[PDB]
Amino acid sequence: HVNSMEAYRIPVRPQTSSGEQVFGFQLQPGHDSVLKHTLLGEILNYYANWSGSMKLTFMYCGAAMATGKFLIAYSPPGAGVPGSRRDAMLGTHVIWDVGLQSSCVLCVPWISQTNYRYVTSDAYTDAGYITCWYQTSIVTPPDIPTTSTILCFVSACNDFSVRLLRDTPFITQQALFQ
Amino acid sequence: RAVGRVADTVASGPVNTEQIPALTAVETGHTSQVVPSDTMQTRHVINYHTRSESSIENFMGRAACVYIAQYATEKVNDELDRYTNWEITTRQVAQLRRKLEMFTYMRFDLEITFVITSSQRTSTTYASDSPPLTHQVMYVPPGGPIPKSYEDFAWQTSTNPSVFWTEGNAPPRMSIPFMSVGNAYCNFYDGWSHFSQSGVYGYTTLNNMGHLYFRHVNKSTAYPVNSVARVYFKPKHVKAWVPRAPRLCPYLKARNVNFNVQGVTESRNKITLDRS
Amino acid sequence: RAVGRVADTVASGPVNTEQIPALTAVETGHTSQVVPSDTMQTRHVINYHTRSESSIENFMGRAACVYIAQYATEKVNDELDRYTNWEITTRQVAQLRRKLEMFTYMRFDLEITFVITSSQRTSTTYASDSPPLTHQVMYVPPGGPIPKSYEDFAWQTSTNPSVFWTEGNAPPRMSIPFMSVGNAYCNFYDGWSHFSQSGVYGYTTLNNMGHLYFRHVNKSTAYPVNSVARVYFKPKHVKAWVPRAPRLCPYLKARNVNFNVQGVTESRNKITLDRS
Amino acid sequence: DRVRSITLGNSTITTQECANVVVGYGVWPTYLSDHEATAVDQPTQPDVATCRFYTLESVKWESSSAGWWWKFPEALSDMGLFGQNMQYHYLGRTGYTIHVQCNASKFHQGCLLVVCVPEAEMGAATTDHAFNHTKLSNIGQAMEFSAKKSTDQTGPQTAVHNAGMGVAVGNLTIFPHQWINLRTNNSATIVMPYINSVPMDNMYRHYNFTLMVIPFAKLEHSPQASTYVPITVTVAPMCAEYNGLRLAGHQ
Amino acid sequence: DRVRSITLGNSTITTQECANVVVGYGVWPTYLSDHEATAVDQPTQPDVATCRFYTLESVKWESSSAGWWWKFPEALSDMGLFGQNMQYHYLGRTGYTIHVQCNASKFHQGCLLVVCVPEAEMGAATTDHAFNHTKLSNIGQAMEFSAKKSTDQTGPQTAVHNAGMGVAVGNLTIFPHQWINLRTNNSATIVMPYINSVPMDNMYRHYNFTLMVIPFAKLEHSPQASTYVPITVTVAPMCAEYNGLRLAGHQ
Amino acid sequence: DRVRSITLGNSTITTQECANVVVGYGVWPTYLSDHEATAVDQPTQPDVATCRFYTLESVKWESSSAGWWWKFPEALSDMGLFGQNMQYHYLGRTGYTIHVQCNASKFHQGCLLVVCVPEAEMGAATTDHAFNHTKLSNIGQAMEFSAKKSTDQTGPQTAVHNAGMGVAVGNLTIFPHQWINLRTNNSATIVMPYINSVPMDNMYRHYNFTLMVIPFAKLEHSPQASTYVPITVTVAPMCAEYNGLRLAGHQ
Amino acid sequence: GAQVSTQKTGAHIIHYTNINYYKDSASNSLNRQDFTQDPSKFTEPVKDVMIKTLPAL
Amino acid sequence: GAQVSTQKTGAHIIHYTNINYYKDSASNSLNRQDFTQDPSKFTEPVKDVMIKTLPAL
Ligand SMILES: CCCCCCCCCCCCC/C=C/[C@H](O)[C@H](N)CO
Ligand SMILES: CCCCCCCCCCCCC/C=C/[C@H](O)[C@H](N)CO
Repeated sequence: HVNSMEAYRIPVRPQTSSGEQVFGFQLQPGHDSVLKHTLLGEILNYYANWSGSMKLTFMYCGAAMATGKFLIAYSPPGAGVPGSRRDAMLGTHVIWDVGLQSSCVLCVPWISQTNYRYVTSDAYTDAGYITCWYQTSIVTPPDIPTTSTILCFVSACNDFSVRLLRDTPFITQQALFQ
Repeated sequence: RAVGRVADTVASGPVNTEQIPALTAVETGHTSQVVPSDTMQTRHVINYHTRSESSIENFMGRAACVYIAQYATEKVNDELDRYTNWEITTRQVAQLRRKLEMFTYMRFDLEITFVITSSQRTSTTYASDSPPLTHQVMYVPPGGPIPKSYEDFAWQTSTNPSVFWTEGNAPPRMSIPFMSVGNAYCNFYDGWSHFSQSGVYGYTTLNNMGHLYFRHVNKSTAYPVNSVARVYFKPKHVKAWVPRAPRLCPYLKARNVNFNVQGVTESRNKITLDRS
Repeated sequence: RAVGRVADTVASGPVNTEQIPALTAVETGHTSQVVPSDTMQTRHVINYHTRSESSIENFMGRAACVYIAQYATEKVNDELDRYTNWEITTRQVAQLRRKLEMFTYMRFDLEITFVITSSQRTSTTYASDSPPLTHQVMYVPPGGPIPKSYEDFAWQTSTNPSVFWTEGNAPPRMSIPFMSVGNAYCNFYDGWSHFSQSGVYGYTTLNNMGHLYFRHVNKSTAYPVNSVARVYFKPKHVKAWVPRAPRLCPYLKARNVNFNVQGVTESRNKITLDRS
Repeated sequence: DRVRSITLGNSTITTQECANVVVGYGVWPTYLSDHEATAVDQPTQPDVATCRFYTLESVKWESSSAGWWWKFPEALSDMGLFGQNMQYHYLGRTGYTIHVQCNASKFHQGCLLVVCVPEAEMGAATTDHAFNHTKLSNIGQAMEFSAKKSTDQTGPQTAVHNAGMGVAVGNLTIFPHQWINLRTNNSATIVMPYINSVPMDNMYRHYNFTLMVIPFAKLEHSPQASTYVPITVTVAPMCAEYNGLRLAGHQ
Repeated sequence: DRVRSITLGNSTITTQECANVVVGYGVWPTYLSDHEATAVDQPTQPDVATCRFYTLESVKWESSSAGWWWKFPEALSDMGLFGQNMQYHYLGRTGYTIHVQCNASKFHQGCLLVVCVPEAEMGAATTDHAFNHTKLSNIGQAMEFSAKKSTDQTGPQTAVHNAGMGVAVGNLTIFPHQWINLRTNNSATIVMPYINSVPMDNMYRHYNFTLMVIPFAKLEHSPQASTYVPITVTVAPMCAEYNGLRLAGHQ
Repeated sequence: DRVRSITLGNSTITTQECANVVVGYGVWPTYLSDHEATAVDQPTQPDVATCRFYTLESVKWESSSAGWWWKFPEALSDMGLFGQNMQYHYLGRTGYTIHVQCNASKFHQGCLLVVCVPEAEMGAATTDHAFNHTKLSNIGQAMEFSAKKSTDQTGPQTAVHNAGMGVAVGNLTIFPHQWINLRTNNSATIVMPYINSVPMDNMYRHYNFTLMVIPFAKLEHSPQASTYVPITVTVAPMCAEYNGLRLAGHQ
Repeated sequence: GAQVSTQKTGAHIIHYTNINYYKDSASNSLNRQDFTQDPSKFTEPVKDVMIKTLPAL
Repeated sequence: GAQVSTQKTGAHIIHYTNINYYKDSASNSLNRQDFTQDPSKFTEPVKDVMIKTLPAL
């Protein structure tokens, strides 16, 4: 899916039972494969330390007649991954009601014991997990396609800072370009 | 609060309002300015962090090797000749090229530093006694008379800027002002060189910076010696405009932006996480 | 009286009092503040002595060798390779390690100085003539692209801090600020790296300072030359907290505090003294 | 307006079609006053670790669904540190922010009454017989009504038109309520204060209020629309305080 | 609000579901200042015969559409007196009002990124080979991306996830952009200023910016809805001025 | 004087032969300041349900006893709501009131050092081998030293004269300490502040300090006196606060 | 012509002196201490102002 | 920006000058002449004050 536009398209559909998971990834904005080639992720790979809160914006790209609720949760890294929507309702979360405003922002707060986390990941400065769950369902009228699309956007907040310049582990060369 | 210092977060309590800071519209082109104080209860934190390392002068102001020039005290062929040259460019190395190509137009002064090192060529004998080698790095502006050989008259450098350096001392260094005939250095040029939309496509037509000629000013050695001169560019007094997307694909050539098609990121096996 | 100057003793005469400065209680955790003026008759002495040498900046502010790095101009194996590296740590040498481990948390700026020396490897012949050797000491921050070989692209050092030094001159020296992601350098960490109390026990999980890569930037020599680079750390602007007990036992490893059990002090034959 | 954002602790509720907020009997929840207390020891007030949103399991709404009920504070007996504070304390006291949410479409139709009934003491299905407590309410399970009468030998009378209390189900609109009409309404939020005849109480031997969700107009739609609509209940405690610390209960 | 009216010259654009207007880098287009000019001759400024709206041909949006690009000012080379002034002058300078418009229904779904990329220098499909200029952009034709890679011997690399520039297509949101989400958005208007490193330039040998229109969420609908949705691009020059009058070009 | 009363929460300690109170490094425990915090979310502070006295199991003091150690906050992992708040939170921060108590007689003799060592990182008994965490400290069990060296393949080096840290045991009197001399002293109370290089920390992967109790003069008495003397440790958290609420840990 | 400026120090003898030696301003050192910024050209470049609390549409 | 300070001399032409050359405070020399101290955190860290002349218990 990485060799097409299918990589950006988070699929949702009407469900048979509620509380299933939509997606999930570790909050490693310079090391995780989901976030390290984004525009925020590429700047952080020039640096060794990062600090601050982040903004995950979501965008429902389905039909205007389709409704839905979602729970997007952030978990601090102590207990492990949340295993259900009951496990995810205990951390920092937001319930998003899909309506006339197509977008919602989950603000990931800086909950750390150090003032800086590392860009290349380690176990001392682990930042936690981001998961999304069906709060209710997708309910549509007839004559509408089943699968819809959600787009996820990342950006930094106004308390974000980076530190300790380095070379990025993304560009390589074996000889001089002639 | 000082310039360059990040913002504090304010103490926020519970809400039940008709205000909706979490709900927005990406379709407007607008990035939402949501603070953690808007969507959850926070405490008052006095943040003392600074954006020092992230400035354009601090991100760019480190010297990076841009060319490795090779020349000898005895000619093998015209690649290992007595002298060599280099058309001045920033696109042959990949580390500095990716940093400059994050912007469309830049405007900076330069510091050029040379790390020249010699080595004795492989021979059947090495036992000699030679005086210390001295090198010349002459800059030729675009359109000047270039050295066509060793022992040339063009190395008289009466109006071209030259530098001389004996091995053993500190590395040579000079400063270069902003040299473009426009108002900024163009990292990208979406166009052609001829008015009929033909010729050369790309940024190559906007790069006329001249050549840099290297030699040994010593006449001879007892046994041949190969030299290598590394060229280090550090940009200072940097302005930059129109920030570009970072490059995904590695480079193939120095005069093109040509690439091989690659995926947008590295993969994983499924879209969820599955533990407790 | 100036700051750092010791106290004078006051003239005291005979006493017959209900006061008892000699009698105290160790059970309270209190160290008694008894002066010689309290238990015997003294004279007035104006003490001019100072506690200059005993300051934390003066006790720590001397450069100590922390690593000996070896690399050659011709590879024998990957231990005597063209290049070498060192994970930055203070625990491989015992003199600086015992001085730092008198405190639990410290916070200092650094001075790193290199004493690089070369020597000609044992051969059947040595009669050559080589240009002066130049070395590179590139610092790689935690998570950067490391040199996988000689002739690597990662030695282009466009954003990593590098230094270049020709043999014969003064030793190279740079200054390093306080680099921890916490508020102090932890000399000790009583814990684990994973939340399940497993993985790595000790201070190793709180030491992510990066690597230090060494090479010869000269391409070749006529006969192979072995180099040795000594790394010297001098801490400056030092703060320190929670003073530790000094270590009795010698060290065994660099990543542990593991020891062999030893007695508390050296012995003697009896508990008394027996002459006149 | 139709938009509303409720933030409690580290949790946020957003709604784009909100009717309004019903606040109790006109009273906002608050902590107990000094001139109304009885216990003398200092209370504990975990302000954000307990007064946050806790969501329950969804229930499938069908055409033949009669309704569901939840009894509180026993519905949140295992929900984080709200459940850990109930076990270690003899007394407790809290108000709630109940948020019921159900979206369908512009092509569905239905209406749900959402009442909060204080002291909804239920009768027995088989009379002259006392019933079990796990039939009244499990720990977070939605106990559900029936369309006809119940003949359970140890359960409540779950006929929905009598509402389990021997009253008319149409007269429940004196208790604090909203409606979720699928034509216009997406969710329904009720803020309940603390209602009791004593200032604090034990949170195990007493169900302080019961949340009922009852379809008055049943769910019907075309067969080619989405046949599954869930009803999720998200409840936040408010100004929760506790007294009487001892060992973990609850017998 | 969602309504907006843009009037330039003898032409008007009306929109009933407008998101907003994105204005460039926060800069409105204007004429060149006296302390920034280089050429000495008097410029010509046809204020209403050139700074009017010029609409291009529609493109059919399908489910398997990868995207389209237009390169400017070469996209308007024959559009009235804007095209006649390019031929007779050596230098030119202008900002634009790009207006992309696509309506479907409340029963369709899709999303289009509409970016304006300054100096969108494209690589070659077959490398070690220079490409033709008519494959980069014809005079008003929409040059279109592909879902997979291109093996054209004299064309650009039209794989859409690399955007022709060797970058990630997801990172194009630093350039001035909007989105057309069919759920909520009808059109998208971008006002671009003049972006160049020189104050005026030749309008034939240089593509100053490239307008890309890329489906991020693809178009899907029921088969019994309208299977044809077009995407029309209407572009107005703004504060266009010219210098260096000679014979008609453009070689 | 020799009398002292310490009241924290719903618990009181009385002592009739008190030496004094040792307060840390001269610092009383307090809550984190706004100019020193890093996390942005609101902390939770259960003031009396957590900052109360929790007593551990007694240890039998013998003539051949080498000593015992407890590692904190892992020694109170299951002690009421202090243990429930550790499981639900990523970060925590607290100071302590350690109270060690041991009475014998006017006919017994002995002396115990009671040290609080911050970051008492212990070496391995069998070297070139990493040890298990349950040998360092169980949940409330007193881990005990030995008179001679340990040859445990996965345990710490429990020889008491090296104190597990490779140092001289006589030099532990720089850490905050008291002595229990049975001739004069009944108990020993130490108030520790929060000592760490970070303002908050995780309370599972890190032992912040270790309480050691070491007989310097061994217990000896007549055989016709009481042959059993216990040593009880009562610890109260102080100004405990938490951050990072998520599901119950602790992996 | 000495410019005494403030050194880069942390937060909880702090000055340096600079003399310019050459007659060209391109010969000068780097401007390390200039941390000015305004990100509203990129993050919020819309014509009508968009308040956070109000609905965007 | 010259800081003239007192040199380390004995007890029974005594000043030095310092110019800071670099823009970072970590580039500065050592703080050799700071002899402040207070040992009551370790030697007498008890809650109630203990006068020497009075009995400790
Ligand atoms: C022997 C003395 C040598 C003196 C060296 C003078 C050479 C420097 C003069 C030209 C400087 C060109 C600077 C290059 C800038 C880049 O090409 C732009 N980023 C791209 O346009
Ligand atoms: C070629 C240029 C070399 C530049 C050298 C930069 C290397 C220094 C950066 C890291 C400094 C780490 C300082 C180490 C502190 C100790 O580990 C602490 N006492 C223990 O945590």
